[PDB]
Amino acid sequence: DYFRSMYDRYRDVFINHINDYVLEDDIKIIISKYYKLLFDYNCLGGKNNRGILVILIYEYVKDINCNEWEKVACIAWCIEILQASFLVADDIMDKGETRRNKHCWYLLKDVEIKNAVNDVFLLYNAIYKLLDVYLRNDNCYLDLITSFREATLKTIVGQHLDTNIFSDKYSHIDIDVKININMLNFKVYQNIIIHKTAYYSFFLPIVCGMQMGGISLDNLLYKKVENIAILMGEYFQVHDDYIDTFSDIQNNKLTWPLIKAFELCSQPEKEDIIRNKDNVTCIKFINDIYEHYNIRDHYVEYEKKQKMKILEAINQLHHEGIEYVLKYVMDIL
Amino acid sequence: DYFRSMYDRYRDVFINHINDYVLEDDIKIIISKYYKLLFDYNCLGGKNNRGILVILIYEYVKDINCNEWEKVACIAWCIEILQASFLVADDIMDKGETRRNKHCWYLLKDVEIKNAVNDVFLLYNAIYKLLDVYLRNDNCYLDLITSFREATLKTIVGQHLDTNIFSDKYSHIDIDVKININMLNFKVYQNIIIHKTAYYSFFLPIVCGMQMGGISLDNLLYKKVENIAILMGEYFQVHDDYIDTFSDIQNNKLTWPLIKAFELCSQPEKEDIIRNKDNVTCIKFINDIYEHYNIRDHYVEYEKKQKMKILEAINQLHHEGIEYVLKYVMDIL
Ligand SMILES: Cn1c(=O)c2cc(C(=O)NCCCN3CCCCCC3)sc2c2ccccc21
Ligand SMILES: Cn1c(=O)c2cc(C(=O)NCCCN3CCCCCC3)sc2c2ccccc21
Repeated sequence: DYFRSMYDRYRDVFINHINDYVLEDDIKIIISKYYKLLFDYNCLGGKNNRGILVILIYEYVKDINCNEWEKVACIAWCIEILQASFLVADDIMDKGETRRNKHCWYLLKDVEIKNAVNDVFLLYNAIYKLLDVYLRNDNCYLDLITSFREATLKTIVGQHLDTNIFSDKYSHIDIDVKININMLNFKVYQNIIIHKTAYYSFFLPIVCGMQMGGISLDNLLYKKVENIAILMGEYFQVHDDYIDTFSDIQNNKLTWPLIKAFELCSQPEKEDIIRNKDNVTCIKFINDIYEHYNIRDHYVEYEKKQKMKILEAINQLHHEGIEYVLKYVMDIL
Repeated sequence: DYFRSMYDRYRDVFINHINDYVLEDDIKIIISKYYKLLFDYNCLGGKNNRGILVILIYEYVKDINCNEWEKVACIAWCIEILQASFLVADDIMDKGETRRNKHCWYLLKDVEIKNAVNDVFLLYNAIYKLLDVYLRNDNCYLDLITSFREATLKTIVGQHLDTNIFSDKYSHIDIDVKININMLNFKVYQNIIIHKTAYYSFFLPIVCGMQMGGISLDNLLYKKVENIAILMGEYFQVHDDYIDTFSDIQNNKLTWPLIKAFELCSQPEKEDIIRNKDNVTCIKFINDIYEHYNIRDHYVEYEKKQKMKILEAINQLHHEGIEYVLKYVMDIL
């Protein structure tokens, strides 16, 4: 897995493109420092699951030469940069404090929101910059860039839903230039997760690996895989929420524990949940409500069932390497 | 000029793509309302100079059929959406209040910064979505998307410079995770303007028009034009600053009046300028300093000289239609 070592080779390259700009040497030095810091800060320290998935899938769908490895590692790090851009955007939107156990990029003294927005856009453009640099001549250049386009669009729509579903505008169907009860249900939650997480996290890396491996687009796999991605997305996102509840409640996010507590709890407890926001007492009240009906074991049951369904789908893929890769990913948990 | 009427045909199309997503009808209705509002709010009300430039240049480099008009209007509105995304990003970054004589998109009750970031990214992706929808089969699809890539990258770098040049980090050349005197000069100002404004505002539309007209990329025009764009950018950006000073001072932006006042004023007045921020008294002090040395007439002299140089470059283009279009643009002022 010679993936991390390639990082510099790509990052520097992008900065080199900015170095070639018509600027004075001093400005060049300062911007190179700043953008190197940005990349090393927001694209490092994570598990890099997406890029590793890309690499594994490409290897298993294929004895691979150096140019292929370079292209694949570029794609993996491009997806990692997409993750970083989404992560910084979410830190800005959700008013988060710590990401990867360090201060959010927009919270730094030298980087306010003003810099954070511009930097997220820089990262998003750098993705396609590197893709153009390394894969324009490859037969799947348009397929890859359009896969990134669609994954980003669906993630953006999912983030919008995750942010604004309980807002006043989403209630009662015009806009004027609080929990919405009808909005909390498993169908809306599935929509939010699938668009928000499933595609960019799972579908996009798998599709990139398959396309680089030589699988034709019209192959039926690209739909089966999609379904699997959806399921996996669902699975992991629920897991994520399970980790959060053990600041979704603070930001009034529609979460799996909320929906299941609402389903299980009585009407007075539904009213109590509705009444409970940036206040510790309300958060602990909702945590106690969750712990009363023991939603933490319902998550275990859901994990079992969803993993069963995912494995059933994987066995229906009928492709040895991709099946092994996805089974390994699920075994990671 | 059948440009505005096409707007809906493109906007709806993009929303239709989002409608095709796997969502419930209610969520579909709400998101369609919200994104239609976003597009109609941030992409309408302006002069639409960039798109009109695209259309005029394409027409003059060419008796044009319907598919060509559709593609060209799509490109023009894509550049307008790029303008809107940059405009909303700048409103977020500079903490502005009114844009196009109405509340900034991020200031609305139903749209905070959280929604504004996601919406700017949505608009940026919608640009390439429409480009793919309308021009993927055209021979210049990659050229156009890469032109957009580079224009956006240079605009992002220019915005970063315009925002952070006077910051502490830019002084003395590492980052720790006030006016910088050495930074204010005509060379740094030229860099900031050229990257920030010249390319996306002028070079990008001209290049799109020429490429759609059938001009080969390796033609020498694509460099002469670049120079002209630079000059024009410079010109107009200075004009823009002249309009602002008649909130650049509030946000501590490096502006043409600041540099020229520093050049003309004595050392005590340089210290006074440095000492003067979100305070009315300081702003009026700097305005009085500007009005003392009458920088408002130095702007007139600069306008004359820069227009002369731009016209000299245009006469050196040696292309009738593009020369006429650029002369008309300069006559707009
Ligand atoms: C391949 N692989 C993965 O792809 C994946 C994804 C995961 C996740 O929890 N994602 C939620 C993040 C929500 N963001 C949405 C974007 C918009 C804003 C940011 C917020 S865990 C995970 C994983 C775990 C172990 C092994 C492999 C894995
Ligand atoms: C074709 N045409 C133009 O292209 C143009 C551009 C103009 C301008 O003042 N731009 C500054 C805007 C700075 N933004 C930078 C992006 C990053 C953040 C936003 C801030 S005026 C103008 C113009 C005027 C009359 C006729 C034609 C024209």
